[PDB]
Amino acid sequence: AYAEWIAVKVVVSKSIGTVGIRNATLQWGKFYRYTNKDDEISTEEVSSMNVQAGSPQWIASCGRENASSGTQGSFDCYDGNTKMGTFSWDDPWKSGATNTWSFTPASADYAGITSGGNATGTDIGEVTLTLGRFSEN
Repeated sequence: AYAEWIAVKVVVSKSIGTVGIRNATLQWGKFYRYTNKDDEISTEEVSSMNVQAGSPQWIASCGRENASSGTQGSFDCYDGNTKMGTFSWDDPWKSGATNTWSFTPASADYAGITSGGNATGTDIGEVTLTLGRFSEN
């Protein structure tokens, strides 16, 4: 249902400048143009986004309308040709089931720190993903 949704705000550090969103996939649900759940967009459109430092953009997904199912999927973040990592989520419809999400970095050269999100209830809601380039201290 539309009650199951996530919207990921992609924040790119000047340590990277531009992040390519690629390889988006869904096991359940659809992508949409935040904030209008009726405005469905293709996986290819999501997988063509370039996010610039200073101007965050949103990747949003919800369950299919009136269905007893939610949204589950992922997308990859790239710094040019170099994979930074993968953001994944699982927002089930079933009442009482835990909602989950994570960024998994490809290496210690990049980090994706998340803030926000509901582990319980219908929707994950808005989550911020802050991406940067890092070196060991």
